[PDB]
Amino acid sequence: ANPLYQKHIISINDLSRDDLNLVLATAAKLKANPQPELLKHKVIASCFFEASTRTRLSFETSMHRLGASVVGFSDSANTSLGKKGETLADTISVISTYVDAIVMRHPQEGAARLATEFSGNVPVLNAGDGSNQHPTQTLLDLFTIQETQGRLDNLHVAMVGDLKYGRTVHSLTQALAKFDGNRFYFIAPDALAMPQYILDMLDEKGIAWSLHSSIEEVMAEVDILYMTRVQKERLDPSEYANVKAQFVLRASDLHNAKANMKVLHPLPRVDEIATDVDKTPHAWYFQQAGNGIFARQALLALVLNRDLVL
Amino acid sequence: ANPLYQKHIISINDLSRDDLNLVLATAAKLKANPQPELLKHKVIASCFFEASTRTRLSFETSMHRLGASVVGFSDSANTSLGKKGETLADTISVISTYVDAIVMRHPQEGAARLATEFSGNVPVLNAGDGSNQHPTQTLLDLFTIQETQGRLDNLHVAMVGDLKYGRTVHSLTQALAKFDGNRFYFIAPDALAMPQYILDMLDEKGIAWSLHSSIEEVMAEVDILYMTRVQKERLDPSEYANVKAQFVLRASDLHNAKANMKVLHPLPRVDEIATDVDKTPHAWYFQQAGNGIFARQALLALVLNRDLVL
Amino acid sequence: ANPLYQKHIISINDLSRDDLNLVLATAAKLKANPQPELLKHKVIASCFFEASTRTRLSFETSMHRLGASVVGFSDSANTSLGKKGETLADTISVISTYVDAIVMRHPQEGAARLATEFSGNVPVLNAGDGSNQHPTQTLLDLFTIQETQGRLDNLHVAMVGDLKYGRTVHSLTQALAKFDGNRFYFIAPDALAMPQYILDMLDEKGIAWSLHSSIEEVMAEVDILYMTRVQKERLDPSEYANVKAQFVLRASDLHNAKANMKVLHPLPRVDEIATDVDKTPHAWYFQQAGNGIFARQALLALVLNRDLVL
Amino acid sequence: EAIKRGTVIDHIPAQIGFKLLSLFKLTETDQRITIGLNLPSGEMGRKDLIKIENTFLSEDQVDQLALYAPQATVNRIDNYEVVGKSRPSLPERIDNVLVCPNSNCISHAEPVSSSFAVRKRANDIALKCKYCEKEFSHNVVLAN
Amino acid sequence: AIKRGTVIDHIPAQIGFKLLSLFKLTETDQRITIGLNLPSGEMGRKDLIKIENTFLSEDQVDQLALYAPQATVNRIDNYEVVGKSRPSLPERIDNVLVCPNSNCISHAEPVSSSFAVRKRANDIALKCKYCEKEFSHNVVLAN
Ligand SMILES: O=c1ccn([C@@H]2O[C@H](COP(=O)(O)OP(=O)(O)OP(=O)(O)O)[C@@H](O)[C@H]2O)c(=O)[nH]1
Ligand SMILES: O=c1ccn([C@@H]2O[C@H](COP(=O)(O)OP(=O)(O)OP(=O)(O)O)[C@@H](O)[C@H]2O)c(=O)[nH]1
Ligand SMILES: O=c1ccn([C@@H]2O[C@H](COP(=O)(O)OP(=O)(O)OP(=O)(O)O)[C@@H](O)[C@H]2O)c(=O)[nH]1
Ligand SMILES: O=c1ccn([C@@H]2O[C@H](COP(=O)(O)OP(=O)(O)OP(=O)(O)O)[C@@H](O)[C@H]2O)c(=O)[nH]1
Ligand SMILES: O=C(O)C[C@H](NC(=O)CP(=O)(O)O)C(=O)O
Ligand SMILES: O=C(O)C[C@H](NC(=O)CP(=O)(O)O)C(=O)O
Ligand SMILES: O=C(O)C[C@H](NC(=O)CP(=O)(O)O)C(=O)O
Ligand SMILES: [Mg+2]
Ligand SMILES: [Zn+2]
Ligand SMILES: [Zn+2]
Repeated sequence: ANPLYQKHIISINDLSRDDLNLVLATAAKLKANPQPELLKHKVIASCFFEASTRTRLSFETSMHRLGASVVGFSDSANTSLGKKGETLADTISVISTYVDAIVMRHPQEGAARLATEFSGNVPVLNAGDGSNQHPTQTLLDLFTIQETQGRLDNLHVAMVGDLKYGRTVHSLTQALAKFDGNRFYFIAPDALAMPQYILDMLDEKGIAWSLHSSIEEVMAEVDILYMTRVQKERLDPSEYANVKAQFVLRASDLHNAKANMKVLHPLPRVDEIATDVDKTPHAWYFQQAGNGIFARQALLALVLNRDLVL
Repeated sequence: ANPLYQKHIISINDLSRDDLNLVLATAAKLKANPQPELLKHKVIASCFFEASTRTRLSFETSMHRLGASVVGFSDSANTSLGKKGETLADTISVISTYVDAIVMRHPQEGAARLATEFSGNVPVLNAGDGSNQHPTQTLLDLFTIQETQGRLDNLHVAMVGDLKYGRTVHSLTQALAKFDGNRFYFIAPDALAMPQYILDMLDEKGIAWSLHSSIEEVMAEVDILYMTRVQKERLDPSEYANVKAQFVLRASDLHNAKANMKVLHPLPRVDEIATDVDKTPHAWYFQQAGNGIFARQALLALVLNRDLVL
Repeated sequence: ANPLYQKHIISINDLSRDDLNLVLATAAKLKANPQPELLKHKVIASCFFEASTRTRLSFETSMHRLGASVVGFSDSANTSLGKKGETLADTISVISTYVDAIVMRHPQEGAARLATEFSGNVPVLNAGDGSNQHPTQTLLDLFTIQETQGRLDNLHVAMVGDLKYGRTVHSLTQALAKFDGNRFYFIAPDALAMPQYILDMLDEKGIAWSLHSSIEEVMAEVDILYMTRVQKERLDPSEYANVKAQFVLRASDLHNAKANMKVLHPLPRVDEIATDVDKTPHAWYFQQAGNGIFARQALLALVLNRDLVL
Repeated sequence: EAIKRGTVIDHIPAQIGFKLLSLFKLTETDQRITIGLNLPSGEMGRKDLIKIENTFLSEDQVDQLALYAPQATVNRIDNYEVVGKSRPSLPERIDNVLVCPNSNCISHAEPVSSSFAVRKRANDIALKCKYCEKEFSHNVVLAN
Repeated sequence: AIKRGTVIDHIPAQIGFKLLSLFKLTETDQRITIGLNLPSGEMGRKDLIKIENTFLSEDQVDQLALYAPQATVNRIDNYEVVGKSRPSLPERIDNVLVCPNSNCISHAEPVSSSFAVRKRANDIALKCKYCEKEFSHNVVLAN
């Protein structure tokens, strides 16, 4: 079986550089040559306990492009967990007797890991667990960085905005740190800084990183400018000063930008990216969202189909 | 390609008499001869930002009868537009990188037209935008009028109820006005009258229309009695006197009705049609709802399949 | 007539040193021998548009100890301003045809000032207007300081807590600055610092003030330690990190205090003063409250009587 | 006084010259502008006049004036010379400057530019919103 | 060159158009001449407004000191300058200004705004008659 067959996909921290490349290599192939029936006779649960547009709809679209059926909910309010007091554990215990894989998003950190302890032989794919991990975001992100830079090694990467609560940048930083010679610029209000467990991990691998108070400092040297939304629904009331985007990228900020540089954003954006950026050749957040289809197809393929696709 | 291939379907005002007949002709054919795989390998978004029973379920049913897959939501509250502040434009910008067509209903007028400006080459089908247009309602309505009258020309058509806010009658009146010699009776409280842009359009084509204060005046001469619901969720608080149906059709009102005449209603009805009407041979609102399948199949076929069906 | 007869009492900024000494001398006398019939045949409005325990109850008790009657409300929700949309202006315009004086507290800065523009010959007494001024609080504060310290000049005064929104310390700092050689110590979080307009006034009069990040820095130095509550009902959401008392006074922090030092607090306290302070000889916030009676009696007698002999 | 190069908008009816400055944001430039209000004309009696240096108006831009000053004359000037004269003709559309009066139109909530179809209706000018498709008299459709 | 009326000279660039709106100057039948972005000996660029048979209200001249401190007001009679002065700054400004304190009572109630004006260094301070707060005329004139 391929290395990822029947595997839980919970945290980038559990995956190796080889696993990530495997996903990417499979994504390339299916994009070039769709296999509309690879997952025929699979039924897959799509269980979203907090809000989603991109992650849920692209996952479900991926399932249909590969021929799988889909069941689930986009809202927990009409599940028996929502109305009758049922635990998440019992919820996973019954659903795992129905389907071939469980895609789940949840507002509490650790939820995906928990489901893993009740799902038997049914793989769980983490579509995001509180402010912890978002591994499939990282997969599409890597695919996008690869697509536009030609490599994943020796890059200058700025991450801007809410780094404390961004499950996106927790996962992505851990992933890039598995590759050689990448450099990090972290642009956050002090209250929403990148957590210490990420920084320690970087120091352990001798990876270079530094803090900056503006985008303009690093604009000249960045290959990837990764903008994020302030995670207001995760914020403590004591952190309410940071609700407003502290850094707003506009088209004029891009004057000194390298021709190769792309602006990425896991979306949705509020105002951290002004609309005038949309038309500039650096804007790639929509192309990025679209790459979600290829990354998520690949992931489903590898988890549910024992043989390497080709 | 057929005239409607890859076209946006936003407003009846953008379509010609030939386009409408094309839909109807295709509907006839697929009803006679279902093509369960015509849209195999299509994935289609069903995006409903306000409530629906008939329009959403019949559209999705149409998609499945033709072999397409379906993704979407029936409620905006768990999209990233609902919880994280995302614009409709950004919502359409990402979804249009997933699917082959977007069916959308929205509470603001113009929403479908907007999506069209962000959806690239992905066609948008308007399942209703505020009190503006409801083009697929008009398609099924025309199919129904055709089915029961044998023609779409030279008919006596009464429209009753809330004409100001009825997207149904905005679309339908514009459509019938594209055919020859039809006559209109408008039966509305003054506060919810047919808007002036519809009346002007009729005057320009020299079409006959008049206002009436009761159903009974016109009962003798009508071929189609098109009843509507007061659109209370669209009403200004200053128009709250009209919440209650001003005109209630009952079985006894139908004594002087032509044998050929049908009672139509886009549904849901509140009390504007008493239940005793249901059993009379003039009642055709349920048959009408059922024709939604054939009109919507046809539309999907023409928009997503380059060749004329036969 | 006495200098305060028929005068509005809106802001300490409009009062002279002599005016304040007059209220204090008058208060001392009324505490010594009561004038239970001094305001006989007077009717006074007590209009509280936001919450109060000490200010409204001491005001009304003071009115009764002087023989006046009281009308009013402690909540605006059942006035015509609360249910029928009446302006504050019209409200003052009618009430001033009824009563001999108006005591008012209101959530908006300026409300008392505005009231004087509609109350004609009827005096207005500001019981607090938003985070602006609290002149009667300052009258009792000065009286208490005078009582315990024997003087109002050459004092070392520390004010602690929410100095930005504390209308208590705006009025009190202004009053103490009309006396000679007082020294101020401001101990506040940055986000809730003493406003610049108060500081500028201190600079213009050549009065020494300094900023300190802890109470202990000044404990050995102070004659008056004036604690305040965080004004949560006035914070901007951006200031929610300051909701909790930053400085907490406990009995153990008083080991190096001057023997004559008194701890004041206009009240209510939340957690900024621990209950183990209450039994120490430095606690004086309840005796201070108690003194509201004599300062408010004094103010009322001076405003409504041409002169008194005592 | 006379300009060497740019546009002169002559024969603006009275009380309109100032609206045109406000609406099309004509004063948002470093270019020298000269304005005459309430000038005698004889052809009109009273008129307004706007001269803008080193600035030119396309036929479409000239057309947007038809809503407000239909009998105006737009003179293109180069080298102290009138090198072209044109008159506002009613345009098909008016974009950006107006605001749809339907409160429930998607144009208010979203990052799009306003847009109306222009038609002659009776002795009035009717504007049809591209988005909500409702139609209004130009009089009741505000700017911004 | 007018015969009788007012010439507001040395108006800073981009201010000339504001004064036109704010003082409703163009709401007259009186002949008006306006030069925007004119070359200036002492300013480089300036705006200029001429109004025939018309003079400013004290209300209008008082407000002018805030908007354009360096502007000159010329009163002409019989083709000749008769009064020429820099507009004298008052100490109270009524009606035109809006307190930037959102919790000020002046926002909810039928009273005219009013501010006390003073200070040099850079900005000038406006003190609200109601809330007593003081602001830089920069923050206030960003109404
Ligand atoms: O630069 C300027 C300044 C002022 N004026 C002033 O405009 C007014 C008329 O000057 P005109 O040149 O427009 O006369 P006219 O006969 O051509 O007018 P029409 O019939 O075309 O309408 C006069 O008052 C003149 O001083 C200009 O024409 N140009
Ligand atoms: O070099 C120039 C030439 C012309 N102009 C300005 O062009 C405007 C029109 O120039 P015209 O000379 O064409 O006016 P006109 O009266 O002869 O013709 P009508 O348009 O009135 O029918 C005049 O107002 C003039 O001031 C300049 O400002 N500078
Ligand atoms: O008869 C006149 C005189 C003067 N003015 C107008 O009055 C304005 C000022 O009149 P001045 O032209 O006499 O002032 P000045 O430049 O000599 O000196 P400064 O004020 O610049 O220090 C000028 O801009 C002119 O246009 C008239 O309109 N008519
Ligand atoms: O009516 C008008 C129209 C235009 N102008 C134009 O204004 C420009 C300046 O005309 P000025 O008369 O103001 O020159 P100035 O040296 O006095 O300037 P200051 O130092 O006082 O600031 C001139 O170049 C002229 O073209 C007028 O003065 N008056
Ligand atoms: O919410 C974000 O800002 C980043 C990220 N966003 C997404 O995954 C896009 P969506 O919520 O539409 O699926 C997330 O963590 O949920
Ligand atoms: O709501 C109506 O009365 C008419 C019309 N009704 C429908 O389309 C039926 P439904 O809302 O169940 O899809 C509409 O405009 O939505
Ligand atoms: O509320 C405070 O903390 C200080 C001060 N407190 C009082 O006046 C006491 P009370 O609200 O019980 O009348 C005030 O400004 O209202
Ligand atoms: Mg000069
Ligand atoms: Zn509109
Ligand atoms: Zn104020």
